[PDB]
Amino acid sequence: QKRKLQVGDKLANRHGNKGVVAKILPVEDMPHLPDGTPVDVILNPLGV
Amino acid sequence: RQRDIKDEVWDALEEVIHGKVVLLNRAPTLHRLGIQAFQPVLVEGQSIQLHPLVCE
Amino acid sequence: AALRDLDEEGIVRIGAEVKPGDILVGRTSFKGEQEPSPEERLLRSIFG
Amino acid sequence: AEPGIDKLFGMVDSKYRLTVVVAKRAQQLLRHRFKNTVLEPEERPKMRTLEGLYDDPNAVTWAMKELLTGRLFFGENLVPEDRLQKEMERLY
Amino acid sequence: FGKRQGEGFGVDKREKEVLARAEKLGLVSPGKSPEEQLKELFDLGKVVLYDGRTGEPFEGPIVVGQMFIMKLYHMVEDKMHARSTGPYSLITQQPLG
Amino acid sequence: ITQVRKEKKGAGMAFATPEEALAAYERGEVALNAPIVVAGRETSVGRLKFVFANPDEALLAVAHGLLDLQDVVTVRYLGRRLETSPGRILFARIVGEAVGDEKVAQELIQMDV
Amino acid sequence: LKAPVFTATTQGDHYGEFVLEPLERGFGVTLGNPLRRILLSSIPGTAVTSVYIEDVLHEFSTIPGVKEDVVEIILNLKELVVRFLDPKMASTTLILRAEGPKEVRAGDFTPSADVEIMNPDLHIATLEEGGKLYMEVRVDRGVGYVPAERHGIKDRINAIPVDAIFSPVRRVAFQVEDTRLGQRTDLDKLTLRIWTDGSVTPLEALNQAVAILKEHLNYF
Amino acid sequence: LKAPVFTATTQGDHYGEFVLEPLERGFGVTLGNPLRRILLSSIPGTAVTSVYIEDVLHEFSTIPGVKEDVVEIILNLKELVVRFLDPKMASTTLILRAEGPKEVRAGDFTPSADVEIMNPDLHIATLEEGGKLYMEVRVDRGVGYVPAERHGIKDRINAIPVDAIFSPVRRVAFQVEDTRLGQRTDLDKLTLRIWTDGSVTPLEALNQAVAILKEHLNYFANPE
Repeated sequence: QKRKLQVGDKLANRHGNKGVVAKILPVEDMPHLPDGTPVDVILNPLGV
Repeated sequence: RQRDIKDEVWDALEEVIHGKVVLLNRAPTLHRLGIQAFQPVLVEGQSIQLHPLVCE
Repeated sequence: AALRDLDEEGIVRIGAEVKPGDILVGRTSFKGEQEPSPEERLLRSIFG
Repeated sequence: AEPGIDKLFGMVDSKYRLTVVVAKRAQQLLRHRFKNTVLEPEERPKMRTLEGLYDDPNAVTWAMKELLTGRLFFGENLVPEDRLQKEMERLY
Repeated sequence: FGKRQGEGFGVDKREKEVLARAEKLGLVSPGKSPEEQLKELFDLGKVVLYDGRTGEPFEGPIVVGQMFIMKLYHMVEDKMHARSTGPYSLITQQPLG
Repeated sequence: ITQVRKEKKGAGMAFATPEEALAAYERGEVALNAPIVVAGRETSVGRLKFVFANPDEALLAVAHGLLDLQDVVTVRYLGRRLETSPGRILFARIVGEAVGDEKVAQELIQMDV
Repeated sequence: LKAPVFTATTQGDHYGEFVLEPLERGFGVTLGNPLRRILLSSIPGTAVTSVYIEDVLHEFSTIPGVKEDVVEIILNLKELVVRFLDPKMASTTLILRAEGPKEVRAGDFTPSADVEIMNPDLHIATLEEGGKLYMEVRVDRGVGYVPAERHGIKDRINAIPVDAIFSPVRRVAFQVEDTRLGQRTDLDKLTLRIWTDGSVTPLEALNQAVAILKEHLNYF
Repeated sequence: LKAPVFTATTQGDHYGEFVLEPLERGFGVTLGNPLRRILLSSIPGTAVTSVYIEDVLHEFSTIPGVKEDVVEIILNLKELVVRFLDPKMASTTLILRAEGPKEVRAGDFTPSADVEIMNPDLHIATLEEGGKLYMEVRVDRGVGYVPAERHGIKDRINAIPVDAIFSPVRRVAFQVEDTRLGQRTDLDKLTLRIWTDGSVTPLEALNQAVAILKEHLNYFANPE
């Protein structure tokens, strides 16, 4: 099954930060760097 | 066989839903808080959402 | 058609899209556990 | 929470005793013929969903809100649990 | 900063303004035009940034930087089992069938 | 949306706005201690109203590139001459809009800390 | 379907709460958020800008027989707002020779007419005995906010300059809730509450805000 | 002042910074920031949708004398865009006599016109002696994102669907100066820079965008 990434799967990095998809955004939103490039990924502090 | 129902049906399930409510537990459980139970509504995709606080 | 088209001769050709409940390897089995029903007969023919 | 819920819990002898009453004047209510509740005009809750509207088939909420019309009592009254069906003819 | 400074701009109301708090905040040093200051912010902290929502800026030397995202095994379509009566087991006479 | 902020800039002096207050707005000093007779530097912006439906200014004041929503410190007006900033008055309003008539909020809540 | 549904609750002259139901996961704020920035910002509004009472010398000074002290006065005067009837009247002046020992207010002013004062009551000033309070008060029309930078010179000396709030608006926000009605639950529910007024009913604010939001894009 | 000046430095068919010089201390982003939404969000863009091969059964399956691998292939085909002259055209097909050893890329398909392929090089395949590849790709025009749901049926068989991308534009932002003359040095100098374009010239994008940010920006007039 060509998997994907809907809304729930675990992400986590290499230093300890288990993800848990929240609500993937449709471009328009996001953090638009002064030069268009939006932030593909977030990860608010607090927690760990 | 997941005959992508959708059509008006959905526009109905919320007559089974509407007003009524459901539960919600946790593994493990060391508090009656452990259930509560919320009324319902529905966004998209799998995985179930819940309101913060309850988190604690 | 839900069958004969995709499966056919038991096995289903490679390159077939499948969804829930979709037969994977249809089969038979003689078996007679719960024999003839009452009113049901009023149907086995009613439609024929 | 519950619409007016605060006017409930206290206006009784204690939590449960309330909830209790409620789920009775529900089946008994709507489930014993939709047209039964005390409410008269539009004070009867609705469900203006999609394009169309209608009384929430979730009966359960009528009672909650039905306990806001002076009507209806609760307690060791009329021992003929059966005769609760004595009306089961006057309302068909 | 190079590109933009030789491409089109260099310091904007928004991109600049923030820098304001940047100071009052207890970060940027009150120095040369918005260049120098806007820099530092870089180094450690991250350049400005705005918000595809309202469109305002994000008052604060936010942080940013490609890193690493794994997406482990515990998916969902694999870790879920919803149903009704479905089961109904025997001997146990309790769901599981 | 709280934590005073006292960034400390100085403790010059004043004679009720003519000088310092007016002048100082060129450099040196700001939301510090100062003095004109018995006040500090919660002035410049008066932002008033009445127990109506909007101290108006405040929120609307920062609405523009003006005040800093974060506890910057302007002079409020709700029940009576308030020191507080929108960095706190807002607080009420919301928690107020919840129950009704900030009146209550007032008591309950703690704003002096 | 294709065309949304534009509701309206209008409780009168102030506050309205509008609604765009059918939307799309996108035009949530994309339509509305920017509106607010055109409401508050611009709009043909009005408010005071320069008052003066003889016997006075400054804004932070005191007034005999009048509990309310200058500061206090204006702080109440600010919130006052009135309408001018004919777009050829830049701004006008007001006046109010007034009571020895009564409860002054707004209306008490100069019974002129072109301009009406929506706000009766509106405290204004108490003044047992110490009767004396004839005062010049210049009312303006503008756009956003302008405080101690405009002046409203007029009488010049002692004529105290006040903050200009000429925005017929005040404190406005909104909402956005993911529904489904159509089908994709993820759809957005608008909801903008124009919590305010200063002469212009909530309504007009909208179509007076949108006529502009439209106006600029034109220029393209 | 009164009316601002609309500028326009269109390089040509991609990118085209736009300027709205005389603005006020408030329509800074009020204006364009929302646009961007409109742009990215929704516009009549174009992209693939349904492919096919021949000796290939399905996506997750290999191809002889082809290092790529189907997956790989489409995963290269995906980012290929095109343009369609005329509005009638709902969506067309494309072919490719990919044969024997060579490099194989986009413009080596059907030499048809009516639909130009603004992508040259675009390393598509790499076969070395396993010559064979003739395929049936179906390009579409839509608005948004629509993967494995809209199967561009067609051949109906091994005809592998694709992940529609549509959206004409990519990467867009704008800066905002501080003084375009007038008086109050606090004025704002708008400057959007529609970086790229599938088929639609930076320009169109704007108008297009506008038209919408306006149309929908109309209903506001009829209460209830």
